[PDB]
Amino acid sequence: CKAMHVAQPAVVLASSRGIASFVCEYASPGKATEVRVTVLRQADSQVTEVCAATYMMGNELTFSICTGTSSGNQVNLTIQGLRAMDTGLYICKVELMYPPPYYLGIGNGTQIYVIDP
Amino acid sequence: DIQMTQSPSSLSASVGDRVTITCRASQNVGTYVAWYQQKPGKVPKPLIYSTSYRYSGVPSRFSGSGSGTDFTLTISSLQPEDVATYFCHQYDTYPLTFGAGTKLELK
Amino acid sequence: QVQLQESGPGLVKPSQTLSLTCTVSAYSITSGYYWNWIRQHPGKGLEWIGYIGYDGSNNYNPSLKSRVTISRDTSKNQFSLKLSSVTAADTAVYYCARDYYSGYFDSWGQGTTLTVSS
Repeated sequence: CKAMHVAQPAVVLASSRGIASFVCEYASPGKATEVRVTVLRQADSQVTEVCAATYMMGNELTFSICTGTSSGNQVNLTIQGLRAMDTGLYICKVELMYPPPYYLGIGNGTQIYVIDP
Repeated sequence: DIQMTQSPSSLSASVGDRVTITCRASQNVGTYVAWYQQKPGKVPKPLIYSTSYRYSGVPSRFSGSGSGTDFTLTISSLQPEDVATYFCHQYDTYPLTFGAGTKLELK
Repeated sequence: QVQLQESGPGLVKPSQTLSLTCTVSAYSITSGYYWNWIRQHPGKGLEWIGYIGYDGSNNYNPSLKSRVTISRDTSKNQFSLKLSSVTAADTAVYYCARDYYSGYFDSWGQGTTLTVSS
């Protein structure tokens, strides 16, 4: 419905293990009660949900692949278990539910490159 | 409450300068700070929200900076239309508090 | 687009009850946002009086909790301020502004000017 802006880095490298952590900051209209954050994979011109979490108070964000906690405007995200096939464009989608109204923010994408040893 | 101390109280500047207005929060508020432009005898107009994002329609010369307790509003290239009074504002903890205001003089 | 227009008496004698109405158009109070009242003293900063939400919920500044009542008329799309036992310290320019829950003031009314004089 109503929209807000989501910023995230364009390119992120993995570690040898498969650690790809980035920051997803959203231009919040204000301080919200329920915020649902979602990570989306555009690897093959197709969308696949990866993370999915929601918190109904201040900074109590607790997510499987995704380890990460939220700090106000910025959610600190980490993705484990990345193979070279996991390479793709990851979109951080932020939904703030309550209080009304509904604000939706779609990030341009974080291209994560993963190789394997 | 939470005190937002705004400096300078009033300044003088010529067109083309780069002016910085500071607003020091007595307690940490994170990124929940906004900047408003009140023109002489006019309505306040929101410029900067989430401490770094321009309101829809704000010219690019306006930029918001700051982290934690210190916040700055920056005009890259000053213009005649920008002569107004600028206020900072928290939205992390009720009650909501503003700054004392900073007034722009054409030198 | 969302428009807010203040309305009220020019002057208020001391110890009266202050009444202003903020007529909102192009958006409905009950849908979702928090609707605030703001005054600005001559020569000082901006003071936040309080809000009323879509939910009917109220919150006022602890400075002005006892002297302030903010009420709304759902049919007319208005939300009003009631400030009682006024003093000369209440001479100010009164604004009504839209808001998200603890957020930036998305829209402002033109603001109305009120003078506490005898």
